[PDB]
Amino acid sequence: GRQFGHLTRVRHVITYSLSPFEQRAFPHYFSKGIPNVLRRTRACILRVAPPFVAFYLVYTWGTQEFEKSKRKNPAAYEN
Amino acid sequence: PKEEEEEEEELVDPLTTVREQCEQLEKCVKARERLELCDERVSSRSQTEEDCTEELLDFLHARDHCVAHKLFNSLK
Amino acid sequence: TNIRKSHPLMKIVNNAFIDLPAPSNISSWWNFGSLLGICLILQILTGLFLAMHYTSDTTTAFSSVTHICRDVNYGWIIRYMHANGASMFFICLYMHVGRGLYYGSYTFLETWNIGVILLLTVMATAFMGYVLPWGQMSFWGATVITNLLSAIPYIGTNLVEWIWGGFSVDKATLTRFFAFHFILPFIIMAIAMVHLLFLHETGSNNPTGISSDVDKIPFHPYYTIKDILGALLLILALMLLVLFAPDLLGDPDNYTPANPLNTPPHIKPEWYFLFAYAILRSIPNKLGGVLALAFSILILALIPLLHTSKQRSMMFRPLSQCLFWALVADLLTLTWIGGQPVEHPYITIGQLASVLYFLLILVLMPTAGTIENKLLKW
Amino acid sequence: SDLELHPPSYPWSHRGLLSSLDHTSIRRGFQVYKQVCSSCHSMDYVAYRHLVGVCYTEDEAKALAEEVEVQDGPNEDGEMFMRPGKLSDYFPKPYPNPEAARAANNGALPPDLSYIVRARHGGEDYVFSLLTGYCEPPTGVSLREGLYFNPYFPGQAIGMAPPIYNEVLEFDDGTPATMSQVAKDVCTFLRWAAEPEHDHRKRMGLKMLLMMGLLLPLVYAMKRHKWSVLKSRKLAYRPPK
Amino acid sequence: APTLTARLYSLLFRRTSTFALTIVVGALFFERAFDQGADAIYEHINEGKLWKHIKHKYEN
Ligand code: HEM
Ligand code: HEM
Ligand code: HEM
Ligand SMILES: CCCCCC[C@H]1C(=O)O[C@H](C)[C@H](NC(=O)c2cccc(NC=O)c2O)C(=O)O[C@@H](C)[C@@H]1OC(=O)C(C)C
Repeated sequence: GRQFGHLTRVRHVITYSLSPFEQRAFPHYFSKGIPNVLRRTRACILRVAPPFVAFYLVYTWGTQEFEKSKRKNPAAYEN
Repeated sequence: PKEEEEEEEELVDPLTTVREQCEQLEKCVKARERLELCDERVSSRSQTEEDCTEELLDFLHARDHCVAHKLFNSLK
Repeated sequence: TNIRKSHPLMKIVNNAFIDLPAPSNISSWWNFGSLLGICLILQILTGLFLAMHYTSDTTTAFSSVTHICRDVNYGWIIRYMHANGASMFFICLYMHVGRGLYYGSYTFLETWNIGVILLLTVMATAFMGYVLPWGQMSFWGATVITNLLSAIPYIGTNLVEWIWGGFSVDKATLTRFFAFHFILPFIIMAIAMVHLLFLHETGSNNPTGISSDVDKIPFHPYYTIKDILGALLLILALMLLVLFAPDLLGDPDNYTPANPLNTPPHIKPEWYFLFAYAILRSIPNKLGGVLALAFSILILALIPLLHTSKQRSMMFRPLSQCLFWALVADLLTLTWIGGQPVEHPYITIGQLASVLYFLLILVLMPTAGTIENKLLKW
Repeated sequence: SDLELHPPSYPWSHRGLLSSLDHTSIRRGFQVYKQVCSSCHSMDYVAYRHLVGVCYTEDEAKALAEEVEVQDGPNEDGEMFMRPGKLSDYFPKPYPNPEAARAANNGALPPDLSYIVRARHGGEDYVFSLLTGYCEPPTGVSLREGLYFNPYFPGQAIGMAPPIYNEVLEFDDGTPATMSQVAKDVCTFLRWAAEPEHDHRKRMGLKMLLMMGLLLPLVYAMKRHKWSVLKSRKLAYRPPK
Repeated sequence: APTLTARLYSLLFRRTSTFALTIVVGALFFERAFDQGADAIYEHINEGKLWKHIKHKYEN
C-alpha cells in the first residue's frame, strides 16, 4: 500500500483551487461542452469507426448471401 | 335489414374483407403473378418435377404485412 | 488520535476507498471494477433469494422456477434481476478486460492474472447457472459444452462421465451444478479481494500510462461519488432489461422443459460465449476445436509477454489503436457468427474471423508496437 | 421444408412500452381456451385463482372452477374420489400419459399453453399468425393424412387441425366470435398466461424511469460539486531563477 | 426577506439532526404523493383495467 506523504518528490508548483460552494457545478455546460465532444469525436473517429463499418459491411452482405443461397437456390431446374 | 342478420350468424369476418383488399395492391398482384406463373409452370408439365413453396411465402409476407397494419382497428 | 486509521478493521476500509490515493486522472473506463463488485454481490443476493424457493431434482427443477415467477411474491423481479444481472456481469467483465488491454494495465502481472482467474470462474459459474431451470438450452447447453472434455486424449471419456454422474446428463448432474453454482461466487468473492490486494501494491494505472504519483487525489469524495453515479447507471441498465425487455438477451426455448430425445437445430450457449463458440466449430477438429477454444481465453495470460511498445497506454498510439478496434469489431463478428447456423457464408467468414483474432493478438499488435517505437526513434 | 416465413407486427394493445393488457380481452381468451384448446392443450401452470385479480371476480372464479371434476386426495380407505372445483388447483386437463396425447391426435404433441408466447419466436404474433394463417397447399407439395397446411410453421407440415372459425361463443354483453376476433383474444390471454406480472412490471418500469429521471441528474450534480474543486484548479510552475 | 434556500438552510439543513429529520419526514410524504401521481399517470394512459371492469360485477 502507498500513502500520501510517501508518494513522490515535487519541486516548485503552486495549485490554486476553489470551494465547491463558491463555484458552479456546470460552468458552461453546453457552451463549452458540445464543441469539446465534437473535438474528441473528431480526434478519434478514424481509429474507432473503420473496423466497425467493416464489420457492418460484412454483416449485411453475409446474411444477404445466406438467404440468396437457399431461397434463391431454385433458381433454375429445367427439364 | 333481415337478410343482413342471417349474413352475420352464418358468415362475416374482418380478416377476409381485409385480405382481399390487401391481395389487391402492387406487390401482391405481382407476388401472386409470380406465384401463378410458377403454379401454371409446375402443373403445366404436370408430372415428374420440383416444388413451389417459395413463391407463395413471398405473397403472404407482402399481404400479411399490410394486413397487420389496418386489421386490428376492426376487431372489437 | 483518528480511530479511522489505527483500528485493525477500519485500516482496511480506509485503504480500500477513503484515503487510498488515486489518479486525478481516471475516467469512466475505471468504473467497471465497482460495477463488477456490485454485480457480484447483487448476483449473490438475488441468487440466494431464488435458492429459498428453487429445488434441483429434474422432476421439479423447471416447476420451481415458474412457481417463483408466478406464485412467490415478487419472485419474478428477483428471478429476472438474477438472470439479467448475469448478462450485465458479462458486459462489465468484457468492458474491464477491454479497458485493460487498451491502457496497458496488464503490466501488473499478479493483478491481471488474478483477473484471468476471475474471468474463468465467473464463466464456469454462469455456465452452471443456466443449466439450473432445466430448459432445452439448459440440457444440451449442458451437453454440447461439457462433452468437450471428451476430446482430451486417453481420459476424456472418463472425466466427462465423472462430471456427469452417469452416462448422460441427468439426476446426478443438476444437483451437482446447483451446489457448484452456489459455492463458486463465494470463492470468486475471495479471489476478488486478493485481486484487489495485489492492485493496492501499485495503485491504479490511468488513461496516459504515465504515472500519476505526481498528482494523486484521495478516493474520499472523488471516486466514491463517481462510483455511486456509476452504479446508478448500472442500475438503470439492469432495470431497463428486467422491467421492459426481460427476455431480450434470453433464448426463448429454455422455456419448455428438457428432453434427451429432442435437440432443436439452432442451440447456442448464452450470448457471452458466442465468440468462443464460433472459434471452436470454425475448426474441423474435436481436439483442435476445443484446444482452440481454450487458447481463445487463456491467451489473455499471454498478452503481457507480447508487450513490445515503449509506451504503456495506447493513448498516444494510432497504429495499435487501430488494431484494438479491429479486435473489438472482430469479436463482435465472432459473436454474430456464433449466433448463426453452420452454413454457407457464415462458415468461411467465422473461420476468417478466428484466424484474424489469433493473428491480430499474436502478430499484428506486437508488430504495430515495434513500428511505433521505430517511428518515434525509440 | 427448409425455407420459412416470419410473422408481421400486429399492433397489440400491449405492444407499446407502458402498455397494460386488455383485461376484457384476456377474459374472452380464457373462454377460447376452455371451450376449444382445453381438450388437447395442457396448461399445467395457470389456475382459477390466478384469474381472480385479472379478469373474473371472487364468486365467478369459484363457479368456473366447479364446472369440472378433479381427482382429490385419498380417503381413509385409500379412495380418490371426485369433487366440484375449488380455486386452488390448476388446469391439468386433456391426457394423463404424454403418449396418450399421441394416441389421440395422430403422433403429435399439443404442447403446454402456459409456455407459448415466450417459447416461440415472435411470441403472440406467431401464434396469432399460426391460427389465422391457415392456408392451402400449392403445387409440388404432398401431405400424409391430415398433416394440415400452415406457412407460419417450421416445415409447413403441422399435425394440428385448424380449430379456429367453429364460431363458439359466450362473449358476454355482445362480441362477434369471428375468426380474427377469436384469435386476438386467445393470444391476449396466452400472453397473460405466460407473463402474468406483465402489467405490474411495466407499472414499476414507469416509476423506474420517473425515479431515475430525478436521481440521475441529481446524483450527477452531486459528483460535479465535489469534482468542481479539481475541475477549475489552477497550476503555476515557479522554478528558481 | 432572505431566500427560500437560505431560510431552508438555517432552519433545517445546518444541523445534521434536522437535516436528517427533514429527509425522513420528506420521504414519507414523497412516497405517498409520487405513488398517487404515478399510478394515476399509469391508469390515465391505460383503461383496460380491472378497475372499470368491476362496476359490472357487484352482485356475485
Ligand atoms: C470478479 C471479476 C472482477 C472484479 C470484481 C474486479 C474488480 C476490480 C476493481 C475494483 C479494480 C479497480 C477499479 C478499476 O480499475 O476498474 C480492478 C482493476 C483491474 N482488474 Fe479486475 N476485476 C474483475 C475481473 C478482472 C479481469 C477479467 C481482469 C483482466 C483479466 C482483471 C485484471 C484487472 C486489472 C489489470 C486491473 C487494473 C486496472 C487499472 O489499473 O487500470 N480483473 N478490478
Ligand atoms: C451464490 C449466489 C448465487 C446463488 C445462490 C445462485 C442460485 C441460483 C439459482 C437457485 C438459480 C435458478 C433459478 C433461476 O434460474 O432463476 C440460478 C440461475 C442463474 N444464476 Fe445464479 N446463483 C448465485 C450467483 C450467480 C452468479 C455469480 C452468477 C453469474 C453471473 C449467476 C448467474 C446465473 C445464471 C446464468 C442463472 C441461470 C440463468 C437463468 O436464470 O435463466 N448466479 N442461480
Ligand atoms: C385456439 C386453441 C388452440 C391453440 C391456440 C393452439 C395453438 C397451438 C400451437 C401454438 C402449437 C405449436 C406451434 C409450434 O410448434 O410452433 C400447437 C401444436 C398442436 N396442437 Fe394446437 N392449438 C389449439 C387447439 C388445438 C386443438 C383443438 C387440437 C386438436 C386438433 C390441437 C392439436 C395440436 C396438435 C396436434 C399440435 C401439434 C402440431 C405439431 O407440432 O406438429 N390444438 N397448437
Ligand atoms: C461491501 C462493499 C464495501 C466495499 C469493499 C469491497 C470493494 C472494494 O474494495 O471497494 C473499492 C471501492 C474497490 N475499488 C474501486 O471501486 C475503485 C478503485 C479505483 C477506481 C474506481 N472508480 C473510478 O475510478 C473504483 O471504483 C472496489 O470497488 O472493489 C470491489 C470489487 C470490492 O468489492 C469486493 O471486494 C467484494 C469481494 C465484496
